[PDB]
Parts: sequence; structure tokens; C-alpha cells
Amino acid sequence: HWGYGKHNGPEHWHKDFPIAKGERQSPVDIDTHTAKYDPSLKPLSVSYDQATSLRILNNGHAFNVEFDDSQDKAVLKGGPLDGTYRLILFHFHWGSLDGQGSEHTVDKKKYAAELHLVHWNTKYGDFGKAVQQPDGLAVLGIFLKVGSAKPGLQKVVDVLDSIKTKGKSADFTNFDPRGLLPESLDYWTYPGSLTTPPLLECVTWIVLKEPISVSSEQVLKFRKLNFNGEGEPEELMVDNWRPAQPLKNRQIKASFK
Ligand SMILES: [Zn+2]
Repeated sequence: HWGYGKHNGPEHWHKDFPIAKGERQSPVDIDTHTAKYDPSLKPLSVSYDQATSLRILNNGHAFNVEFDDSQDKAVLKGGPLDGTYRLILFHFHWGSLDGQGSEHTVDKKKYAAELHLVHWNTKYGDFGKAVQQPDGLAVLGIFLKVGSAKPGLQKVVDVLDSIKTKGKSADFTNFDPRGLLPESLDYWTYPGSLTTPPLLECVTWIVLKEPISVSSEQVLKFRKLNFNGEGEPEELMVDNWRPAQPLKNRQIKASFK
């Protein structure tokens, strides 16, 4: 299977997933001086007040917190989006050290981690259909930097012991994703892909300009998870991020000047 090691990592993915070398791959480096300010971009509208989280799961590559997407409870709209995108899950990519972990980079600058809040276009009926459309997904990317503790992230950090190994899951109800949002909603946006196989080029990426701060001890907890399943040799879940891909035929627009 694919992974983040030297023998099954990002550099090998193209052999099973040819699209890895596609024309719309993510992540990319955001060059702030080449990003085009676009005054026609509308403000993002993040409506997470009726969000219903269900559980948290260690899937061997990261841990996903899943939400009930049977109805328009937690939706994202506005910005560069047409229609309404429903929140289905969020996860993080992090490093073994504080100076690496994010997937997207700003002027080559890497952050400690990167939060991905995955939403799917409701016009497509279900998540499985949406991934097969060029405008099927809308992912909000938020950079994490080490500084002070994020109160709203502690609930997540506390449950990690319970899902230490691949395959483990735990009930994770009543979690409010609004506690993970930065103050400002300014962003850069561009057409891209999923950053893990199958690497489908179905995503409109919305990367927030402002990072949130988390504590060193909080990020430390992440690093204690395992890629492996129970009973197998322990491989710490660290550096589960894909490096920047060439921009090719694309433009990154900014919502701010
Ligand atoms: Zn991701």
C-alpha cells in the first residue's frame, strides 16, 4: 500500500496512480507576489453552527473526524464557490519537527501542520459522485504554527490515546469545528487535487492566509500516533504530508490585496 516511507511514499505513488503527475495536482507553493488579487471573489460563508460530529478514526495515514452529512448542517459557500458544499470530515498532516508538516507552503515557508476541512458539492448527491467532478470538492486548508495552545483543539488531542493504531475509532460527538478557525477569513484559491491517493483532480482549494497557533505539547500528541495496526511493529505517524507539485497551467487568486 501507499504511505509516507521511502519505499511507499509520494515519489512512488505515480506507479499505482498515474494522475500523480497530472496537470492539477496539490499541494503547491503559494508565491504571494505572483498571486493575483481578484476583487470579484465573494467573502467565504462558513456555517458550522449545526454541525454534528460522529466519530474520530485512525485510518493508517492520518486521523479523520467524521461529521453527519445527511443534511445541510455544516456548509461552506461563497468565495470562489458556486452552490453549497457540505462538511464531511477534517484531518491534519504534520511533521516530525516544528519546521515541517504543512503541505502547502507560502513563499516556500512550511508550517508545523495543516488542517484540511473537506466539503462536497451537494448538487452531486453523495461524496462518491462528487469526487468524480472537477468542482466536486471544496477543501479549506488552515496552517498551524507552534505558539500558544488552541483551546478548541484540546478535545481532539485528548481522544488520541484511544485511536493510537490503524483501524481504531472512537465516538466523537458534540465537537464544534468553529473552534479551529482563524480570526480572518482571507484566502488564496486555485483548482487542484486530493493530496493522498487516489489524488483525484476534483478540488477547489481555499487556503486561509492566517494560521492558527497550537502548543508544542498539543502537536506532540499528534506525533504519538501510529501508522501501523495493533500487533504490528510501531511506526510513528509523522511527516504524513505530500510535497509541493508544479503549478503548471494554473493561477492562484487572492481574496485580499
Ligand atoms: Zn489532507
